[PDB]
Amino acid sequence: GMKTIFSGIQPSGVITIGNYIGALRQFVELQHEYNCYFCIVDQHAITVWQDPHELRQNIRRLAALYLAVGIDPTQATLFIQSEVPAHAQAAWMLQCIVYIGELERMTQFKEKSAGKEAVSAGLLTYPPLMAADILLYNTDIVPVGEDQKQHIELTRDLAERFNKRYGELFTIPEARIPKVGARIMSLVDPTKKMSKSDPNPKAYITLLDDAKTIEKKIKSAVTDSEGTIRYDKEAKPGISNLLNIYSTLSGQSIEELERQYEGKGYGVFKADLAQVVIETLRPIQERYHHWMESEELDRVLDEGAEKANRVASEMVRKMEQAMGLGRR
Amino acid sequence: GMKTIFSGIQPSGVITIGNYIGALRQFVELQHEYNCYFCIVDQHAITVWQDPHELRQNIRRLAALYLAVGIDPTQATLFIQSEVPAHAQAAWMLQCIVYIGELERMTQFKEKSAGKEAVSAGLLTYPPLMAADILLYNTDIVPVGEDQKQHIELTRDLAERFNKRYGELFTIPEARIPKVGARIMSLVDPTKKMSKSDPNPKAYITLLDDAKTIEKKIKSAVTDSEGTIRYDKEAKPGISNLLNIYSTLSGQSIEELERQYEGKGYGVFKADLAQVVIETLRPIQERYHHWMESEELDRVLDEGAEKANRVASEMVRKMEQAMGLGRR
Ligand SMILES: Nc1ncnc2c1ncn2[C@@H]1O[C@H](COP(=O)(O)OP(=O)(O)OP(=O)(O)O)[C@@H](O)[C@H]1O
Ligand SMILES: Nc1ncnc2c1ncn2[C@@H]1O[C@H](COP(=O)(O)OP(=O)(O)OP(=O)(O)O)[C@@H](O)[C@H]1O
Ligand SMILES: CNC1=NC(=O)[C@H]([C@H](C)c2c[nH]c3ccccc23)O1
Ligand SMILES: CNC1=NC(=O)[C@H]([C@H](C)c2c[nH]c3ccccc23)O1
Ligand SMILES: [Mg+2]
Ligand SMILES: [Mg+2]
Repeated sequence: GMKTIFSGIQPSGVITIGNYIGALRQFVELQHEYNCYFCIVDQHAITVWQDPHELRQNIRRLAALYLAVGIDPTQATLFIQSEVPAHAQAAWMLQCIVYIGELERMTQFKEKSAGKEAVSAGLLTYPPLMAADILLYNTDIVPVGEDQKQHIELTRDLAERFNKRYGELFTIPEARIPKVGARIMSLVDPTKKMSKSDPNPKAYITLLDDAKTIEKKIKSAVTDSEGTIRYDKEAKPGISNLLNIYSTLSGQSIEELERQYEGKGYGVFKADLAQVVIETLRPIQERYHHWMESEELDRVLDEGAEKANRVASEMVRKMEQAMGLGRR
Repeated sequence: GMKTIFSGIQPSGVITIGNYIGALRQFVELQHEYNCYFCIVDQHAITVWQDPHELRQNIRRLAALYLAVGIDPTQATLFIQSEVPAHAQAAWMLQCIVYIGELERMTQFKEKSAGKEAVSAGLLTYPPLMAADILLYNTDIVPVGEDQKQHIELTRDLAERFNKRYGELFTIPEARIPKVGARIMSLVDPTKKMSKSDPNPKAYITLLDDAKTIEKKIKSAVTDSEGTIRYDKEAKPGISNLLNIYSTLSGQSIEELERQYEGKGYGVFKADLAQVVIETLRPIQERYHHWMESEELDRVLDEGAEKANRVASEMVRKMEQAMGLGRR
């Protein structure tokens, strides 16, 4: 049969052009060639503080945006993580498989915890939850951005450990990281990736930003003083990132854009890029407002959770049977 | 209405006279005065390696022993933890509430991990699972042995944190630790508690040990060379522990036993204690074999899980609503 895809996005804010370019844009292509599960992973979002009203709102917005960008609910399964208890069940079992040392050495943990104050346990232990998200659906392929590469590697290790300790049950999944746009950088700090939970809203463009806002954010994007538009990731990380965004959203190659802007300044380059982004987001936002106004949004998520529960609950039964939990 | 009790025992082996004296014996009394939930916590057991066949077997044996000691399934709710998904769901939410530092400072973790080799994450993170076990049922009272005192204190902290961060939802539970027998000591190392997962079977007496075996284990119990039977926890921890077991199982006070064995040796004292233990276990074992032979054991657990799911799933809904997970 068809190979299986699973991917998740946190409702920790409104998704960014980084999320779009790095992941969501490819979901829309993949849905026709694979058995696809695309998840709103709200249990991942609460690994740090979320205002309850904002979280509820962002869950619905993410669902609407999934559909607005062109995911077809008849070709892919769209659902909310917490509405499928199997994810928490399998997460616990995999927490008993993973070693503490493996979690502590994770790059993303050591980064998000540096400055600690106090760190929730969830921030340390979300990787086995992610592994459960993937392994529950006998997933073959996991489309993600570059920053999730190590997490997929851990998932593969956990799957193999379980398989050899108890018996062959899990498919060993493989990451699919796009050749371009797998790490869109922050607009205000071109050495960090763009993150939808950045405390500085200028760092990112959300798919729901209006024209004025996008113009402002691109205008204030950090650049060098050299005044020349060419790609150089080491010497010109800001302009390089903007070129990468321009390129993947316009269809023009970086090399083509360099020529188009030969003898031109950053001012006109930024003004142009803003409009490219705006025109890209325009049809997305129109369809988004449609979904936010309808009961059909809830019906899609209802049906998706129904489907996901049937598949995931069966895998939980098999996992329990392998470990000896519960009863025959 | 009636106040609510919750307590759990791991199917990590066959329960001991330590488990009996410290917890299970009091369950049988409490069931008539309170709304009681008594749980076979198999998700706790897998925080360390369990052979799947042994685990399945120990789950059933624990259920049978719960009933054999006199727990009435019409007066208390008896169920298996993994058959109620709400425990894993609530555990994850509480993992996002607890801080890593709080888990690392737990005495039981620092002890069970010293020697580390490799430590499962579950061994670090089972306290929030325990907190979920308790808080899901609006529990007022938690009957446990001394070693779980710090865990109940953490549970109270987590409940308060949730209540003040989101809104009053949880009852703040209170530990009930018996005045006598809250920490029965190992037979081979009187400075450690008796534990059903001890690698040395001589350390404990299980409720299923036969007469020959009990005689052997009591005979080899570590004692001093002083040859006098009197209670002195510091100077005579072995004989003191044996006196404590003799006392709580026979009904005689320690002071009475000291007199009864004045001018007597450890040999006759140990031979007598063995028979006291044997006669205590005799009716328990008879009823145990009855339950292991019947389909009614499964029917009891079916009904218990049904009841527990109704109560716990509703609390999960309230927790999710408070945190903003899922949908309205
Ligand atoms: N700058 C980026 N470029 C490309 N892909 C990204 C970027 N940031 C995140 N992603 C991808 O989008 C996905 C969803 O991740 P996530 O929901 O964590 O978004 P995020 O922006 O990192 O939010 P948060 O700041 O809350 O971590 C993952 O597949 C991840 O690889
Ligand atoms: N020596 C003991 N004396 C009194 N109570 C005990 C003793 N050991 C455990 N308990 C109690 O019995 C309970 C069930 O605990 P648990 O299932 O962890 O048993 P355990 O013997 O500690 O097993 P393990 O060795 O797997 O930890 C708890 O309420 C605990 O306080
Ligand atoms: C904080 N949790 C988290 N950050 C991430 O980037 C991952 C993502 C969002 C994720 C969770 N489950 C997944 C399954 C497949 C692909 C990505 C994810 O989780
Ligand atoms: C390793 N897990 C663990 N050890 C313990 O002693 C506790 C006990 C068994 C426990 C788990 N949930 C509970 C709820 C109420 C009373 C005791 C427990 O858990
Ligand atoms: Mg992220
Ligand atoms: Mg214990």
